[PDB]
Amino acid sequence: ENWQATEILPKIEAPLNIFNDIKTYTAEQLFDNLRIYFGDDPSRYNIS
Amino acid sequence: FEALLGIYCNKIEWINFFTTPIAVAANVIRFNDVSRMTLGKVLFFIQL
Amino acid sequence: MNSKSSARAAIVDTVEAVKKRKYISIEAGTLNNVVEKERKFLKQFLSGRENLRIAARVFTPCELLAPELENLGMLMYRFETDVDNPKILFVGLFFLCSNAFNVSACVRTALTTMYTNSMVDNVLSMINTCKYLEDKVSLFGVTSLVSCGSSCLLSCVMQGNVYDANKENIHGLTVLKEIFLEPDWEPRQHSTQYVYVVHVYKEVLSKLQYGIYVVLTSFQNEDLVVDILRQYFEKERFLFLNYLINSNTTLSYFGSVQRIGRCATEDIKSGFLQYRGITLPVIKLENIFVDLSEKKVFV
Amino acid sequence: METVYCTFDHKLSLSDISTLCKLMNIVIPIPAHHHLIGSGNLGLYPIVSSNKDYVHIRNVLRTMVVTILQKVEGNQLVLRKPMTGQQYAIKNTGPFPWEKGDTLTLIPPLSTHSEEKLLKLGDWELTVPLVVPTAIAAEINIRLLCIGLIAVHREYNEMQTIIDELCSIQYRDVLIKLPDIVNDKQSMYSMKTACISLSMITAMAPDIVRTYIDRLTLEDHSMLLIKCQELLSKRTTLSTQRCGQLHATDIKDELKKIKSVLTMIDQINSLTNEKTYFVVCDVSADNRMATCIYKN
Amino acid sequence: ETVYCTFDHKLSLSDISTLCKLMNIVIPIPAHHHLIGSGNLGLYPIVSSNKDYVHIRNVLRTMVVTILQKVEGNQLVLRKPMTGQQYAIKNTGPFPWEKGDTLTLIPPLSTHSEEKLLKLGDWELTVPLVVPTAIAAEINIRLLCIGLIAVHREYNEMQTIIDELCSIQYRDVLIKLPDIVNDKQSMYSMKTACISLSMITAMAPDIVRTYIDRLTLEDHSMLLIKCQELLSKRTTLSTQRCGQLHATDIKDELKKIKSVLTMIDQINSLTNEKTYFVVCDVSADNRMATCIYKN
Repeated sequence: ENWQATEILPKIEAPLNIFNDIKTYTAEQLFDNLRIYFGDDPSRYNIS
Repeated sequence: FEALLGIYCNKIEWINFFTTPIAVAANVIRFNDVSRMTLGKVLFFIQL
Repeated sequence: MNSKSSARAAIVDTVEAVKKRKYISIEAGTLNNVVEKERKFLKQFLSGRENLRIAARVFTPCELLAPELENLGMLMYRFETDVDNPKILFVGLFFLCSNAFNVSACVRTALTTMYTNSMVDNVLSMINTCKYLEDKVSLFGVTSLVSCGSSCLLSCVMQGNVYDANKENIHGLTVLKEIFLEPDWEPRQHSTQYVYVVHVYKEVLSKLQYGIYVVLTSFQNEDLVVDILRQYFEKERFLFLNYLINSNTTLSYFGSVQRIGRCATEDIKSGFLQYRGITLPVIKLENIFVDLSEKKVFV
Repeated sequence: METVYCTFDHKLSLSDISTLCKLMNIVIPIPAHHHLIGSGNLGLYPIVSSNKDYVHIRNVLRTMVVTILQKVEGNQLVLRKPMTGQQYAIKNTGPFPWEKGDTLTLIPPLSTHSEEKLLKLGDWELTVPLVVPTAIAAEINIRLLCIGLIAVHREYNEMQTIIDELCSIQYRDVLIKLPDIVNDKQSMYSMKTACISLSMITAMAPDIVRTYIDRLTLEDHSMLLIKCQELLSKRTTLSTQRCGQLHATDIKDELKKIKSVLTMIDQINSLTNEKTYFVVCDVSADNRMATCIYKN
Repeated sequence: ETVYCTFDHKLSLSDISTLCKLMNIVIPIPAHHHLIGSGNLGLYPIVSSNKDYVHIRNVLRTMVVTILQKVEGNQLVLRKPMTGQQYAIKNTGPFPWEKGDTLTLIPPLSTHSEEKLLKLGDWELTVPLVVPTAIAAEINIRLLCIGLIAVHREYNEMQTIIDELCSIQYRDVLIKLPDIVNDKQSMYSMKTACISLSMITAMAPDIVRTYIDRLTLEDHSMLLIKCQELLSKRTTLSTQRCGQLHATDIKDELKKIKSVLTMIDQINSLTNEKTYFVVCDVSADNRMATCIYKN
């Protein structure tokens, strides 16, 4: 839910010190709601 | 000689929607994101 | 009118896309030292990214192509020959449907009377003295541009629609009406059919007799087509089972199917050919995207 | 036009449209070949109510015309008809590791399915066929042909004893099984030509080959050779020994016979060999989407 | 899409001239990958380092064919073929191309006299032979015949029958198949293929005879007695160790059919030969030919 809202709506930049270890966190599942797409994904243009 | 006379063709008669009397049942409105609409609905609130 | 303007815009977009594929922008500085003919050629500057059909120029002695010099669109066959001169020699579909066994005696003798000369007689003797058929003769493509010179020039299409040039009067494959059959639950099932050519042999106690079938089917899958064809051909298949083991001629199968290409369902029309008054019933496929696949054999 | 638009007849829910947003880039077959499609002809559910036979679904799935899901806007649903030899991105559904470089076929969905999670809407489901490697496609088709050859042998409890050992297979650390084969008459014709071609391999098999077994056993010794000796010693319905194997001036006859044997083996291979629909080049690290360069 | 190949070692001027001689050729490529070293270019990373002829035919079926287009100062431009379009191939093989022929890729014959077109510090360049399809079938059958009769002993005509196997002729161009006496230079040894073929020809009669006992009395008419004849003609005197036989621990028959159908998809590599190229026209003097690409 709301993932195209994230990928479309205007955002607030954050500290690069905070965005640090994202790869291993996402790999070892520290979060509960995450959606990662490796290729450039057109799933954010089909607005319904 | 072997005459050929005049060469004739048809007139395709032209159909507007609003000229036909089905448009008195109709009510036609453009809406440029009806391709992107999943479901339009209307709500009626009835009291007895 | 908020409709026809977008329509004309799409027309101009396709027109300019054709011009993009046809002509090339030149970034050579063009110093002005040129005459007006070279000027307009360097402004236009064609390339052949426009035709998109694959052809081959062809030299063949004119004795073999007796009605096929008149009716454009025919299957052609390569016949390699142990003579070192015309190592290759090109054969009409009807010219080999002469000694096909499917053809009835009336049609066979009629096109034999279309096919009687000494060169043809010698070539038919070569074909009969060949052991098998399918890899001493071979499928080659579709006729366009008969020249009829001394040794006649033929264009032949490997891939794409059948047309010489200027994209006009796009010819079609002309199949004899006797030599085709469509084994399907329902003929002309939903839409455009793939056209295949099947070579089937038969053995009447002396020698081998080959037979030329053309199938039209909605099935694209070669496995489905050979599964419907064993169902059609099972009887002579059992006869072949008797024959191939006592035989010593180097062949290994009952027949082989090979794709010609696509057709269209609404573009199948009947008719006849005539050369020297010999009316001969044919079924004319009209527009064909020629798509040759490999030979798939079945025993 | 190269674009088929699906429009559902029944209404849907927002959880359903989020599921269809998840399900993008999946091959879905259509029989219709029209510029518009609907929910009646979308997918494989309009055939999987008629007898549920895996061979039947496989045959008509061979007849189907495949498309790729794209751009689900509103209730509408774009399906691109993919062209020959071009590159396309495919999300995968088969429970497999999907190593790159291999060829792919398109298989009926295995009937271990639990929870029509992607969809189930108004007596209609979205039956999506799986995509598999060609090796396991041929493996499944070998199992089908073999169950034909065994269900021939009419039994009680031996059918169960064969099927429960046979059906669960493991390819690349994944267990799958295909239940409830009533062994209809259509498999019998498909197996009859295998029986015929094995009879011709028997008849046209040359003198070199059955001698080559015994000569390899006498000269060399290896583990494959041991298991082949175990087969040949265990089975004893044959023994027709031909005493003379001298092969004086037999060379062209041997070539002809070996060509015939190879062609029968090609026939039996064309029985079980299913058509490669996709060729993988680039795979995502998830093994969730991968690119292909092919159409049949 | 094109592919840049950068060489690993230095190159001689004679090597650059060899590349300019070979500026159009087919090369197989393992990884559909845009930047490739010459250590991974070619077929010699796979042949002469791995299994022999069965794996080789399988891998040559499954690799990416790609033709040379243009040579820069030290890099190779390799364009991969799109289906349904034309390309152009120079004539490496001895067998003469003619128009309208189907073409395929066979693994190269064991020739140490081939001059190993590049031999760059223990790496060498090996190409598959573009060859017509009828020859590919004939070469496959001759190779299998050599690999079958090479294991047999005490034939006093063995040398002349190996020579009459190795000599093939096709449109006046002779070649000798290098699988002579078992020099072992590259025999390719075909042992899995020959074992698989002979397991087919040994297990087939038993399996078909077991099947011939059941499900045939009325409707298996065209099947039964035809198989009686095929089985009867050749194997006229079968079941010589019988009487304690004609049983089936039905799992046993299951293992028979499962193994005999396993062997067929193992010998799938010798099953078919796909038409990689359909040559339409051939240039003069048989130097190169413009073909179209399929499969």
